[PDB]
Amino acid sequence: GSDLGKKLLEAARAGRDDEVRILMANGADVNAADVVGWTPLHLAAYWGHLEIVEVLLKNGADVNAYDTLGSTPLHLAAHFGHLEIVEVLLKNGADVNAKDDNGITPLHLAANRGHLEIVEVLLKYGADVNAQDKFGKTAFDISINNGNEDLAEILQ
Amino acid sequence: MPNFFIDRPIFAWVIAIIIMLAGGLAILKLPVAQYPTIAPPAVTISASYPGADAKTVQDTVTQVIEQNMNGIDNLMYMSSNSDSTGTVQITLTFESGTDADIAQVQVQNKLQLAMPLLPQEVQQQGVSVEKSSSSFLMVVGVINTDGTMTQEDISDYVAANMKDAISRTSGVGDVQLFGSQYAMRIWMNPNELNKFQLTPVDVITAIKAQNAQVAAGQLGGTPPVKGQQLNASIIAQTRLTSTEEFGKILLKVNQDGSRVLLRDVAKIELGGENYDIIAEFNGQPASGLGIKLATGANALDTAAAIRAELAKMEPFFPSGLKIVYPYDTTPFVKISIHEVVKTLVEAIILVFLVMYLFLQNFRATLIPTIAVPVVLLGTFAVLAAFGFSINTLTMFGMVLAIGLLVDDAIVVVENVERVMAEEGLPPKEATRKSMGQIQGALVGIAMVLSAVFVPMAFFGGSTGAIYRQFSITIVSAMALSVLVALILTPALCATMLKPIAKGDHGEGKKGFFGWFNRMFEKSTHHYTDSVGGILRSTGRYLVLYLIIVVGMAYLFVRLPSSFLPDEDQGVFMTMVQLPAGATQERTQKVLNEVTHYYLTKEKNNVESVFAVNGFGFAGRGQNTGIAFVSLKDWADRPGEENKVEAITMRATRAFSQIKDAMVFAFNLPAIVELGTATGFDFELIDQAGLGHEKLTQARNQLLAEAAKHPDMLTSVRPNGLEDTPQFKIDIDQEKAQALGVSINDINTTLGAAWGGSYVNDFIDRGRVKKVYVMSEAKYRMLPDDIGDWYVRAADGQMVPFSAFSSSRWEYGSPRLERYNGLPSMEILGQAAPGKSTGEAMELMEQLASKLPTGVGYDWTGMSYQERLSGNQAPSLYAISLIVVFLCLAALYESWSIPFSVMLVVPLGVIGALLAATFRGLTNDVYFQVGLLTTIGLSAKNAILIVEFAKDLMDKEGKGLIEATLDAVRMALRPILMTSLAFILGVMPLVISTGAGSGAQNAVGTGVMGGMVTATVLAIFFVPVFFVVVRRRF
Amino acid sequence: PGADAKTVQDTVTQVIEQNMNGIDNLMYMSSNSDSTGTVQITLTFESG
Ligand SMILES: CCCCCCCCCCCCO[C@@H]1O[C@H](CO)[C@@H](O[C@H]2O[C@H](CO)[C@@H](O)[C@H](O)[C@H]2O)[C@H](O)[C@H]1O
Ligand SMILES: CCCCCCCCCCCCO[C@@H]1O[C@H](CO)[C@@H](O[C@H]2O[C@H](CO)[C@@H](O)[C@H](O)[C@H]2O)[C@H](O)[C@H]1O
Repeated sequence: GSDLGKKLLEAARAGRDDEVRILMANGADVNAADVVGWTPLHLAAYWGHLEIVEVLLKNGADVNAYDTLGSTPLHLAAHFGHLEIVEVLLKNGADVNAKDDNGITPLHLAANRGHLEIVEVLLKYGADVNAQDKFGKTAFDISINNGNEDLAEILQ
Repeated sequence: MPNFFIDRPIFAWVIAIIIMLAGGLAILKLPVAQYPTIAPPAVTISASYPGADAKTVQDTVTQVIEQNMNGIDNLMYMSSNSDSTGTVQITLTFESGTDADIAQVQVQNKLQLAMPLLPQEVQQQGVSVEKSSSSFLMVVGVINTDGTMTQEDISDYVAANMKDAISRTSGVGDVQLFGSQYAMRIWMNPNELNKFQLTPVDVITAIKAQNAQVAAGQLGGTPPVKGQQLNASIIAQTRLTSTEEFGKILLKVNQDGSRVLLRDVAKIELGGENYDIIAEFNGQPASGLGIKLATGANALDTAAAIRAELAKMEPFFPSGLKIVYPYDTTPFVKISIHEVVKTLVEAIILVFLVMYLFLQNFRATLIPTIAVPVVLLGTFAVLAAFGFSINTLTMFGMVLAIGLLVDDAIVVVENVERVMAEEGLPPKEATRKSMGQIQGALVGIAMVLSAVFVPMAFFGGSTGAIYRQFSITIVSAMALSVLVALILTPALCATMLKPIAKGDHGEGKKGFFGWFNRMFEKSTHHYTDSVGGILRSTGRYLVLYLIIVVGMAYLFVRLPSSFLPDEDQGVFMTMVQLPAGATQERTQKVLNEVTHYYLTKEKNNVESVFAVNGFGFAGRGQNTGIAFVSLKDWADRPGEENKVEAITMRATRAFSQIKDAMVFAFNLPAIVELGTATGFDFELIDQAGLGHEKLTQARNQLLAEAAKHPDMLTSVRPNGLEDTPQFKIDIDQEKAQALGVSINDINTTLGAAWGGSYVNDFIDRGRVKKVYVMSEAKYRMLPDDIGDWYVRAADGQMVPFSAFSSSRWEYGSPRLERYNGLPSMEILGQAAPGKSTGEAMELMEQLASKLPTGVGYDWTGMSYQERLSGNQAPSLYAISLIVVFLCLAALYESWSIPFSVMLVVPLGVIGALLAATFRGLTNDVYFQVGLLTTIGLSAKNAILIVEFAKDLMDKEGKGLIEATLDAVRMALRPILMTSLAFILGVMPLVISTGAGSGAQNAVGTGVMGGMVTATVLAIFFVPVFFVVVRRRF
Repeated sequence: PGADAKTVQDTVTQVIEQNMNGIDNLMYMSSNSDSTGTVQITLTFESG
């Protein structure tokens, strides 16, 4: 964990595009990570900062970095409903079917929060619709427990 | 009245003596404290929820209490924070003048009725209601120096053997322990537990069963069968008392008949109730007591009594235990009382010297000497009557007041001496005439200062509390000064003064004095000649005067405004803040650096560093700490290099280099009770149901806009804490139900192990104490440790926590704030240099108005007070101007002549401003106290002259110029004597360093500079004022 | 209920008494704790 790295982790979280731009010019570690293993790309994906996601990816950020519980930026973007960010990540190679330590996928997470467009985008990019978490649940299972009829039909 | 007492000098003495006795009595009965009550009454509700995160606290405790704070009288506002240490504090602030006891009981009663809506474990910990707006008399640290006791050992000792006896000490109003008494600590081992198919639930159950008080009854109890011989209480099970007993608690009997004891699945020891704070005193384990003054007590008595008690405990101290005093406000009271005596003595000396220099006889010299103690004692009596205390502010008013009593005495004696030398009249009839000449001037000066200071007492809130202390000392002193001058001093003049031959101005005397008289009599002629020439050309002097008034306005508006000047109070703070998620150990490393810095590179100034790890003022947690730095006495720290500002400067500059930590020294607020009256204090409010994340976004939006006006807004920042990573764990209900694992077993196992659980009480050496279960440290550190905890299913199988849960990282708040019952975020900031806080507040309101829908705001604290203080000021100044005018109009029987006096006010004010600006001081309350006294004093010179001149025209038919010239001729000496005495007396205030030298320098330079220009300008300008006013009208 | 004098003194009476510091005008305080578990603490104040 380096100094400019720390500054990058904060700037990304805080969505300060300009500061991030300058930091990129100065070579701030795009692979910096906090104690729980979040990279600036995790932070931007979490808090929804679209431009910074794009800029980080231009500058070599690991699109498939995982935190200490195995969660990726795609996990975070899908869970918190950041549609344009989910599409950018997938275009830049994000593992559509990445499982975290619990066997949970971006699809599980999107389905659980009722993010219809995101579910569709994840299916478009090849998300495994039959993927089971550590409890053997699918995104369909999650849909019907939640009583989400729209989403339930999407997953047929 | 003067004629009455001139013939009755013994009656006069009797009144003087009764006044002296009244005052003497008052001094015996008067409370003695550092400060009056200044802050508005506040009541804090405090509750603790072991193992709870900020939101759990807020949503099961804080909100419920808040929804019940209804039907309480005189509430101004309510605020709270809920944090992830498991703590809530709700602080209710009441109108100034509210009875603090009634406010507290009203709050406690509303709480008591919400208690059944709180979580069981919070009801168990209890919810404390306390007066919050009180401050510490002193802090007693207790350390151990032979490395034999930990801070828990010390705290338990203090609580068992010192606390109660300090509370019982005379004058002590409240005592807080820094730490806890011991608690019985059970540190569970998940491996051992699982080995015997046990869970934390079994541990808690067994403890409740086998450490308990069981009622039983009596043998031969009523109603008995008759004939019964014995009545006796049955004693059954009573609480456990030792670690061995808890160790031997039976948990399980196996099949092979062997026994599983508590000590077989747990470490057992006496420990602390919590471990959130590490306190060290110069690197050594430390506890301590924070002590407050009882209402109406004597701070000095109490401090001596506290020390006396500590001494008699010292023979029973364990080895290495030592008492230490890192904070003691008692010096300040001591110094202030000394200052008053010191000023009293040197003023008596100064008046002696000045009277003798000019009047050249000891008898004349005695009369003012007798007057001062009389008037000063009476002031104490009045002070007592109106329910004030002896405190730093009132004592400060006393030292100023002494400078003003002086004049009445001098003016009376000098005028009698003049009248004798000029008319040859004998002492008695010289005195009768002389009093008729100065009576009204004496009353008028008292009236003008009253009309100025009394309205200042009616400022509300904090400002009015400070002013009041000066208002009542200065004005009482004034009333009594006039009273004594109309009763005792004329009696003394007529009886003690020796006759003077007509035309005996001592010009024929010998050596120095004969020289001085000839020198002075000639100077007076040069003086009056000047005035005559001036009066032949008033036009240019009106122009000159406009230049001054214009200058005054310029200087006033460009003088920076503050509320209270920083003081060197012999202690200061060092903040330590590490990044989010930083651990207790890392913070301790930084604090050790800080401590090392001061005990090394500040060895000549620093007495001690008390490092508190885990404490902040605006957010707790493992990543914040504070170092309290205590200094050697000011005397041992010569020069500005060694005062708090300099030391702080170098500490901060040295600490800039430090790692990943923000570390910087900073001074106390001038009045710690009042607590920082700098800048503004703004509340951003969730007015719909936007929620925490949305409120953060608006906060950030507002903070962005503010930072774009460096010209108007500076250092505009959150008072609270940013969101941090938190480990979110989800229990799968279905899998729990399928394995037959109860949700209650799951949640008890997790909470008790990782959070700790208060089980019940035991009794340790005769004192009741808490029993806590919790995991040993090494089984609750990391996410991997989670799967080491097993819960027992209905079917007796042990199930790993990993089988029915899943987890992920997320952000959330470590400290949630609320204002008046709604989600809030407090923002601090201040006006840019050159700008008024008023201006800066307006821009904030302007920026706040562009925020997203549903975000509101409110002003709190100092801002709330200022918003209502500044709204009061014009009407109060207006009343003062009107009453000053009306008294002079009555004094002169004229609607116009009061202007000739009133015009002198800028002559004094310009000096005050000049001295302030030159010395680089600011417009704070002490400077404002200085201006006010500067008004009264410039008015004094003017009133003397205008009175002589008007009386000369009315009674002796003299022309306008003839009277004016004779008036300033007569007024010159008493104006010069009273100014020389005042200027010399007030000088210590000007040059003083350390120990309240802030306030002193502020009042001193204003008051001295003001007196210099007022007397240097008045003696030429008020003849002009009188002449053109009488000419125009 | 059921507590003895020593038990009720240790867990009730001293607990309450340790909080009765710095009440205005307090002249003295007396208490008893007895074998039926009842505690009485009486505080007497200056005459005015
Ligand atoms: C010989 C010496 C005698 C000295 C006597 C001094 C008397 C002082 C009396 C002050 C009494 C209160 O004086 C003051 O009253 C005014 C008007 O009612 C109030 O002022 C109120 O009215 C003004 C003008 O309408 C508003 O702009 C202001 O927002 C509002 O607060 C003040 O809040 C109160 O402090
Ligand atoms: C205790 C502190 C003492 C500090 C004293 C320091 C010096 C202060 C000087 C005060 C000014 C007095 O100055 C006084 O001015 C007036 C003019 O206005 C002069 O008056 C003379 O000149 C003017 C202008 O030509 C004529 O109109 C006037 O008829 C003439 O007599 C006086 O000769 C002079 O004495």
